[PDB]
Amino acid sequence: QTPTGIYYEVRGDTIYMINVTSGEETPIHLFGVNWFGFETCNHVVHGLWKRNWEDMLLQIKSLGFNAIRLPFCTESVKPGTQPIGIDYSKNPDLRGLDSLQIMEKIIKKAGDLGIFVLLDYHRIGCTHIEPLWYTEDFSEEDFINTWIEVAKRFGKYWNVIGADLKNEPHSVTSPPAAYTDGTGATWGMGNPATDWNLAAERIGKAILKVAPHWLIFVEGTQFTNPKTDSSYKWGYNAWWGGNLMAVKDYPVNLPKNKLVYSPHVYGPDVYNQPYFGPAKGFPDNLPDIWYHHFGYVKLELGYSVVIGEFGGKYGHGGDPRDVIWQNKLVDWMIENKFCDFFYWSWNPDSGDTGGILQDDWTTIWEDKYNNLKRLMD
Repeated sequence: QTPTGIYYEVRGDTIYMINVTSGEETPIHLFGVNWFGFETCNHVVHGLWKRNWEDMLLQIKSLGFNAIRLPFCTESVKPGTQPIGIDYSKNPDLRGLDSLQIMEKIIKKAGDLGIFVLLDYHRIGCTHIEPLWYTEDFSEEDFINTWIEVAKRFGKYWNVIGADLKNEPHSVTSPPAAYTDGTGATWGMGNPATDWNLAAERIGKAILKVAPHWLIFVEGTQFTNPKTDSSYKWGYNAWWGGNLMAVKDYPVNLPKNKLVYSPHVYGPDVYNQPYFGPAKGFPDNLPDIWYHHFGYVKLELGYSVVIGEFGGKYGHGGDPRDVIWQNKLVDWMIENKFCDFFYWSWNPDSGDTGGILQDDWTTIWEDKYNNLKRLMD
């Protein structure tokens, strides 16, 4: 049942941590941030050219976060891959460590701070988010075998809560071709080769065999199937990893107590959606849009829903509407008890969103953080 003595499960729409020996159960909330870099060709979380890695973890904790989503790529979790771009004067205890060793060191230190870790298979290779969980040179079997290896190793760390199976399933063409051309993810189309709802079951089953105590986080797609997507006026305008409209009629076939749906959602800094125009009702139109794309998965169906990525520049060198957008989203999350989330990102080096840290990798954006802090109390 568990190699750590700790077992994670969902009961209703809440995540619990169970100590299997004592029988003690505690509901947990995830007040999270994404710290990315292991999925990039740096092969290590970013910022270690400017900061000490432990200081970073301490700072994250000091802000009241208790969870980190950690993107990785295939090579970052294999022995022998060397990190690039670390200032070893500020990080002397990382000298001579490969990427995998640094990942273990970070997760252990997070655990010491009571910080939960969600592992996110973010890129197959270190360059770009593929739309599917396989490529020409890298098969679904390869992808699954990588998850198995990761689950066996990291399943031993008590604070690792589970697996975000694939970052942002999406499409690289427009409907109608996106549903049939084999280049992008679908949901409820019926073809198990492209249907993310079916692949997630296959990948999830394999992971739970070796890490039965983990949770399986399943993101949305961009498009699902034409019947579902056409059933709503903004059906073709969901984010990558953000379309959960097909969950109702095409649920992922995995145990209810292990499954967490994990939509991504973004504001005008990422894309100028038509619905961000005051002409189309911005921002009072937003709750119904969020509700349709993903919110109903919790509010109507009662699944656990954890927002896996959301963020924006909050008016710092971006679209000023982003301030209104992030405020409205936080208001809505509070009102509707979406208490579990991972903000994108801790890193400032995200082109279209910036992060919680400013470009100096040291000082935070006080206003952006103050808004976020409302979710943590």
